[PDB]
Formats: sequence, C-alpha cells, structure tokens
Amino acid sequence: MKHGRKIHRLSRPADQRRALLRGLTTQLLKHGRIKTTRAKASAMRKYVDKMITLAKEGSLHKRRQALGFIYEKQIVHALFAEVPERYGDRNGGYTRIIRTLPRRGDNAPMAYIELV
Amino acid sequence: AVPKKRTSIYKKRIRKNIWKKKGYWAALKAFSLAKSLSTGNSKSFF
Amino acid sequence: MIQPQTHLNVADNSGARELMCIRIIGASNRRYARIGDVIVAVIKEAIPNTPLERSEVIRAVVVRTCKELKRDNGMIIRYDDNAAVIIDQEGNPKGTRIFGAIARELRQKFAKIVSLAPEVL
Amino acid sequence: VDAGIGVMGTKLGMMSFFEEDGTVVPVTVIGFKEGNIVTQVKTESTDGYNAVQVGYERLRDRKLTMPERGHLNKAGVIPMRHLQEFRLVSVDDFTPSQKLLFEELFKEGDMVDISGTTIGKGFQGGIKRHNFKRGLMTHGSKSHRALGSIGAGTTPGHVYKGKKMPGRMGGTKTKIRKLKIMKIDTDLRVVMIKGAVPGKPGNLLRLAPAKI
Amino acid sequence: QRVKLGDIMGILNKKAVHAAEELRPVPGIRTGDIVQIRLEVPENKRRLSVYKGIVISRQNAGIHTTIRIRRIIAGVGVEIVFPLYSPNIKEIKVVSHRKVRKARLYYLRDKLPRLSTF
RNA sequence: GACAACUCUCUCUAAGGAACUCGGCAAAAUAGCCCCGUAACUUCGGGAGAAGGGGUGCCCCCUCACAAAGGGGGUCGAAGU
RNA sequence: UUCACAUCGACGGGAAGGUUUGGCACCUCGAUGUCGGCUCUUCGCCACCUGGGGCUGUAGUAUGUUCCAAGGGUUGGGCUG
RNA sequence: CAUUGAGAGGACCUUUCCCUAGUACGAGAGGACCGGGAAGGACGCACCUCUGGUGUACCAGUUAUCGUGCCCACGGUAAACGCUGGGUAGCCAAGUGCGGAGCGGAUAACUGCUGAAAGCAUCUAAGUAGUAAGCCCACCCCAAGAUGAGUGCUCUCCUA
RNA sequence: AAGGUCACGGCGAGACGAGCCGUUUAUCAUUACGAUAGGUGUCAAGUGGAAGUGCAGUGAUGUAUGCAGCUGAGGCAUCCUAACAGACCCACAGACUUGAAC
Repeated sequence: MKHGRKIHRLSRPADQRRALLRGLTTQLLKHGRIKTTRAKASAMRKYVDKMITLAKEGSLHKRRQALGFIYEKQIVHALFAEVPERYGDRNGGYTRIIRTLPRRGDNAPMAYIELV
Repeated sequence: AVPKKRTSIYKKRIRKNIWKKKGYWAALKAFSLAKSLSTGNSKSFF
Repeated sequence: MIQPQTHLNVADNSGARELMCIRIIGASNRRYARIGDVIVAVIKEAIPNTPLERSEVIRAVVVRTCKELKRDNGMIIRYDDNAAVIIDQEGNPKGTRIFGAIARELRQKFAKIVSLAPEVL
Repeated sequence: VDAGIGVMGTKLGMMSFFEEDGTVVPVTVIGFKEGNIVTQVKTESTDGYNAVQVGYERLRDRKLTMPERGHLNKAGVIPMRHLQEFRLVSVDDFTPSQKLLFEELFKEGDMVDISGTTIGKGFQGGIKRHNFKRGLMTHGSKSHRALGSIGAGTTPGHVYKGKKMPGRMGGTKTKIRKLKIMKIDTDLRVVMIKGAVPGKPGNLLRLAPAKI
Repeated sequence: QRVKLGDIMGILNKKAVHAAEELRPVPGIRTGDIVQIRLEVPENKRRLSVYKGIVISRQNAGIHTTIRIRRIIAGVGVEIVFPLYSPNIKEIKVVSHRKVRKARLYYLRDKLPRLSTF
C-alpha cells in the first residue's frame, strides 16, 4: 500500500526516471516554458526548485552540486551567475504550472511550466 | 472460461447503454471547461 | 528461537559437545523455543569417554540464544551461540562446571543452574 | 449501551513512559483539538432511548452545513466537526447545553475501552485478510498464495456463503477493551494511555470506560 | 502564555528527557566509545552491576536513546541494549574511544573476538 | 495515468539450515593467479584442479631474469581476482 | 474368591447405517479426467480430549464403563507413491 | 447529521504450576474437581514506543570503464540500482498492547422438594429447587432495499 | 433554494466509483477554530565526517577548518507557487380517506 510514500514516480523505472527528471529540468532552465504531462510537471517542480535555491548560494561546492545534476554545462554557469538577481528574496516557490488542453492521441493531461 | 450461451438483445442493450452513458457523464465536464474558457480570468490554457 | 532441528552448543562439561533439539517440552507451542525452556536434545557428538554418547536422547535447557531477549528494565541480551545445559527433570544439571554467562531471571526456576555460573550477569 | 458517558480524543503518536519503578511501558498519547461538549440528551419518552450527544473539533461555520449549524445553535453551543452520542443506561442527568466535561473521571476508572477507525489497507488478498497459508513455492508448484480450493463437488453445487474470499481489509471502526489509563497531565490536557490504539496519529478516537 | 501546538508529542518527549538529564548527567556517547555502566538492579544486596563494553551503535529516539554494547564474556559475545535515560542506570562512564570510521558497527560482530574484548 | 489483490522476471530477509519434499528438484553457496599438500584404490596411464590451507588493494625500496614475479616496510576499507 | 449382569460375555436371535469388499447393471462412451499430497472448506456422530452424571469388585490418585454433550480441539517427524 | 435496532456475522477455547494442604483419605505408599492466584499455548483484533526485516527517497566504501578539455571533484553504465555496509517514514514480525466476561434466562443427562393415582411408595401426574464448554441474551463489528423501507432536531423554499 | 455534483489543491482513503479534508485577502486580537499540496526556513532523524585551502609525509595516505557535508515523503513556521474561472443537477408546499381538539 502507498500509505506514507511520497516520492512522485513516473511511468518509468528508477534509472530512466532519474534521467527524465534531469534532462527535463535542464530544458526548463533553458527555455522557461515547457510542455509536459501534469505528473512530470509536479516531479519537475520539486527538483527545479532545488536547483534555483542551489544557485541562490553561489559557493563553489554548491556550484559543483549543480554542475553534477544538470546535463548541459553552460546553462549552469548562466544560471547561478544570473539568478541571485532574478530570485532575490522570492524565497521559495519559483515555478508555475499553468495548464492546458490534453494531448490528441492519448487524451493525456498536459501542462505547461513557467518560471515565476 | 468459454461462455455457454449468447446473451439476449435485452441484456446487451443494457450494457451498451451503460457504456455510452458513461460517455454521457463525461461531456458536461467538458462543457463546463468550455463555458469557463470563454474569455475570463483564469490560470490555464496559455 | 529454537526450531526443532538446531545444533546447540553446551554450556557445561557434562560431556556433550553439540546436540540436536527435538520438539521442546512444556509450552504447547514448540514452533519456537526460547530462553528458560526445555528441549529434547539428541546428542550429536561428544568427548569420547563420557556417559553421554553418540545419539542418546536426553533432556536439556536453553541458556543462550541468538535471538533477542527482552527484560523488565528494558534491556535486551543477545549472545552469539545457541547453547544448552543437560538437565534432570527434578533439578540440578549433571555437568558440574558451567561456561559463559546466563540470564538471571531463569534463577526463579533453575536455581542450581545459576549458582554454578561464572557470570550470572 | 455503555457503562458511562465517554469522551473522544485524537491519537497523537506513541512513546515510552519510564515508570519510576524502572520498568519500561509503551503508551500512546491522546489529545483534544477542541473540548467535548454535550449537545443533546434524549429521553425514553420524547425519544426511544437514553443517550447524550457530545461533539468535538470546533470549526469555522463555513465548513459546516445549515442543518448542522442549526442543530448546534439550538442548544447554544460552539461549532464542532465531529459529533457522536453515547447511549447510556437510562440515568441521564445532563443539561444538553454545553456541560463541558473533563477527565476528572477516567483516572478513577483505571480501565478504558476506546473505539477507533482503524487504518485502511485497500483490497488485500486471501493470504493476509484471513491468515490463509500458501502452497509450496517450489517443487513444480504453480499456485502460490492463491486462494486454493473453494468448495466440494456437485452436491453443495455452489460456494457456501460467508466464504473467506479476498477483499477490503481496514477502514471500519473497532473497539479495544480493558485498556488501562496512566499518568495524565491536565496542564497539557494530554492522556498517556498505555497500549496501542486504532489509527495513525490524527484520527478521532472515542474513549469510554469499560463494559465488564 | 499561549497554548501548546497540535504536534505536542515532540515537546512531551523533550520534557521527559530534560528531567532525566537533570537527575543524572550523561556524557555524550558516540559510536566507538568504551563505556562502563553502573546499574541498579532489584534485590541483589549489592545491585551495582558493572557492564563494560564497546558502544556498537546508538539509536537516538527521545527517552529511548539507547546504546547497544558488545563485550566478550567467557566465550560468547554478550550484546546488550541499555537505554540511557532509564532511571535505573546509577551512572555511566565513558572510558576510551576506539576511533572507528562508521556509525553502526555490526561488523564488529562476527570478526575475530580479539577486537571486541572491551 | 495510478499505483489493490494476484501471475511472471528479479533483489533482500531477523533466529534456525532440508525440519519442505516423491527426491535439497529449484535457489544460495564455491570459483581467478600464485604457494604448501594431495589419500583409498590402479589396467599402474590415472585418480587429481583429489581433499584441504594460505596470500593477493595501493605506495616506497633492491635484489632474482636483473622484460615479469618474489623479499622488506607502510597506508586504507567492514569487505582487496 | 461366593455373586449371570463392576467388567467379559460362549451358544443362537432381532435391527439401523451406508462409508469397505461386493451383486445388478438404471443414467453418463459426439467423452462423468483416476490414487496420494498442498490450500480451503463445511457437515454427521453412535465422544478420542476438554463440560457436567450415574454405577464401580470407586479408600484416595488412577480408572472401567455407560448418560446428556459436536462449542471447540483433534502435533512434529523417520519409512512407503 | 445523530441514530433504535429485526436480521446476519466473529468470538466466548485449553494446559501446567502455587494457596487451600500434605489437608481429607489411607497400614503405608501415595495424595483430593470446593474455591481462588500466576504463568503459558493456539487463536483473534490491533499498533509502531522498543528490538529487528525491507525500504530501488537517502548517505557512505569501492571495482571496470566512458563522458564533464585536463588533475581534483562528479555524472552515466553493469536483465531493477554494479557489488557491498547503514537507515527515517511506510508496510511488516520472530516486537509490542489487549482479549475471551459479575455474565443473566431457559434447558438435556442427573440429583431433588411437597404428593396422590394405588387408605405405603414413587423427582411427576398438579406445582416447584439445583445444574453442562451445549441453547438464547450479553461481548465485538455491519445493519431501515427491515420495500414491514423506523426514529428526531435541524434546514429548504408557498412569486408563478 | 436547503443540499449536492463537477471543477481546483491533496490524504494516514483508494483497483475505478467511494470516503475525508481543503478551495485565498487563506484573520487580527487578550487562552483553542482559516495553512490543502508544493517550495522555502528551521528542528528532530539518517549517514557519518564534505569542498577548497593549510600542515606532516618522497608517495599511498593522514590531519585542522568540522557531529561539518550532502540528505529534510516526519514536526512547526512561511501565502512564494497552485486551489482562478466556472459549470450542472436541485424547485413552488408535498394527490385520496375518515379521526380529534378550538
């Protein structure tokens, strides 16, 4: 029974679910909008918030954390060298989950992420 | 595992009706989504 | 946690060296025998000059057991070696010297066991 | 029927209470979000039996319907989410208006039986609902953990009802009896009730002296 | 003044621990240490039992912050779980510190016993 | 998408270790390279990798060919093919 | 010991059961899949054990037998399919 | 919303010790079922405080290799995670908590009480007493689809 | 209309329907009610000493900064993000008999 377990897991096995979250957050921090099924939206929400706050504190150690999580190299440098101005005193709750019509082909609930 | 005998028209009409009707209930939901999507304050449908 | 097919040590110098437990006595459970109970051990091998020879069904006690062991104060003693002490059904052992610690509570039923221990704990 | 009126609290985790004697005893911890207040009393003449209706968990008026708030209002009491009555041997001496009671009483009645909605385990199978056994896991066997047989041949001609199929396990309230009370703290209005009582911390928990 | 919050249990646990600490002072015990427990027992006419040993682990959970402790006796591996705040420990005393690079030495059980002779 | 039961492909399982069972079937367990030792029997070829036991990770050092390997010392983990 | 009936009851007789071995062969050969285990039932008693009672060649402790009693209980293994 | 409950279901099980008492009973050997007290056993309902299992959220050691330019630090990969140690919550148990009751009413076998049919007797024909884990209520969980569809304290509108 | 259902945020609830609790000026104030999920801040808890730099070492490696560091589905605090917009079902006094009281 689920009772108590609160790790949002996707349709995928462990390894591939990791990979999906890392790639998917990378591409969020790259474009700012994104379109994923709602479940992927929630699972993103957690991690991308972690990366943002990880950039709010731009010491080397943390920079190497993020350097290890995100795939694309230079989106990180742009990111932490850019955001502690954007999200100065926003203090948590960085995304926004403006949702949208389903996906012809699955009628799969589909949502559309922001950064604000 | 193998059915004995074909069902009547009676029964089958009952179940097909439950199928379609199960489709009935799931329109008025879409009609609420429509009647709300007619331009209005909302955070959905960019 | 003594099933009926375990090899115990012995904690004394009665003459046994290890011994299979058969179908414990007393508590009607018998799917599980723990400290302070009695078991029907058939000797497995012994020191070869002793009046307890190859395969002599005998009755013995459990004095150490690897499973946990609750107490009152809230401590839990757990040894590493399942061990027995050959017994008579009217009191004293028939091995005089006893090895290793035992549990003090079995005193209230096995006084002569405990008196001969080197560590009552 | 029950022996006396009872209260209803909330499960709040567990712990150990080191008895000064130096013995270790588990306890749970009962708490009251809002105090129990009588909100009715029904006689043998006006109504069919005798009982007192206590309430728990005061809440904002919105959260609660109009028939409710009218029922609560008529007796002149505060709002309250949960609401249950103890049927009591017909000796009621209670003014249905907010006789806020207390545990001046359970410390005397040092054995209490509580009624708790247990936790819910979905659609559990045979091997766990009813404590079945299972076939051999090896030796060519091909039916593990399955419910096994059902009935006999042509004569019973069907499956005797009340057969132990699988199904939903938890979710229905359960008693627990002769469960003894233990050192209580009125400043925190907490109960340190020995034993283990139905439900993960945070469900309503009727609480009433025994029916020995 | 104010009123206690809903998640009271933590506060209750803290109060009991505080009382126990006030009654007896216990130095912090860290996986590795080598303690002696002077332990009050019911009737033994001396009832200060001694329990030397290595602190295998520490299960810190409120009023059950417990130590399990391995020492070799005549030949067998005794392995006990004392609580700390138990009102029966007359006193603990931390003797040495073996400086192990780990948090819970279950390997120390089933190594060779020349390691676990207190 | 959800994450009931249950079937399969798998990982782990406290204490015992065949008690299951028609039968330890199926799992689990050994395992590589060096080094010691290797029995009953035998057609005297075999048995025999019998059995069984030990070291082996990295660093430093000089030797034996002085290409490998071995000797000495150190350091690390619970665990060194 | 005497004493038919505490207990066993020769010689013969009268029943109920339906589960053994059978007799018929009535349904079923365009098919009603066998022994033994596993899992899960549920029911019957003429009762093995627990509840109550007589009688006893019952001192007590054990019993022996019958009477009401199916609420419950009715092990783990070695050998054999 | 709170609920009575016709009906239906689960559970009321069982051993050993001690006091009674070495008493009664017995030449002694031995050695009382009248009642209490405890420990169990199987079972049943639960629960995570402790002890632990798993915990593919997680932390740490480490093998081989590829990638991040490079060293350091990391990331991927090895039928699901490479193999291992440790583990919160959850779910579990070999853990823990509790439970089988003053129960009360009819009974069966049986022992009776008064007492004729039958100017004795007989537990029975009149009438009554005791008494079984067996029956019913009690216990615990559902339950007014109980169409016999119950009950009451609140609401909701009479403008067409 | 009372009440609902849907929708929206989720759960110690759940195969799906069910259930249950939310649904923002998400108080403000003189002793309980208006934090639902996330994020954040902190604390329990776990693992166990981070990275960099320094020192000692020829080198493995150690050592200090340092119960630090990564963990933080558990506890409270925090309206930063999301419970926006809605939509729908629901009605008008509950036929017929006698009885009774004023």
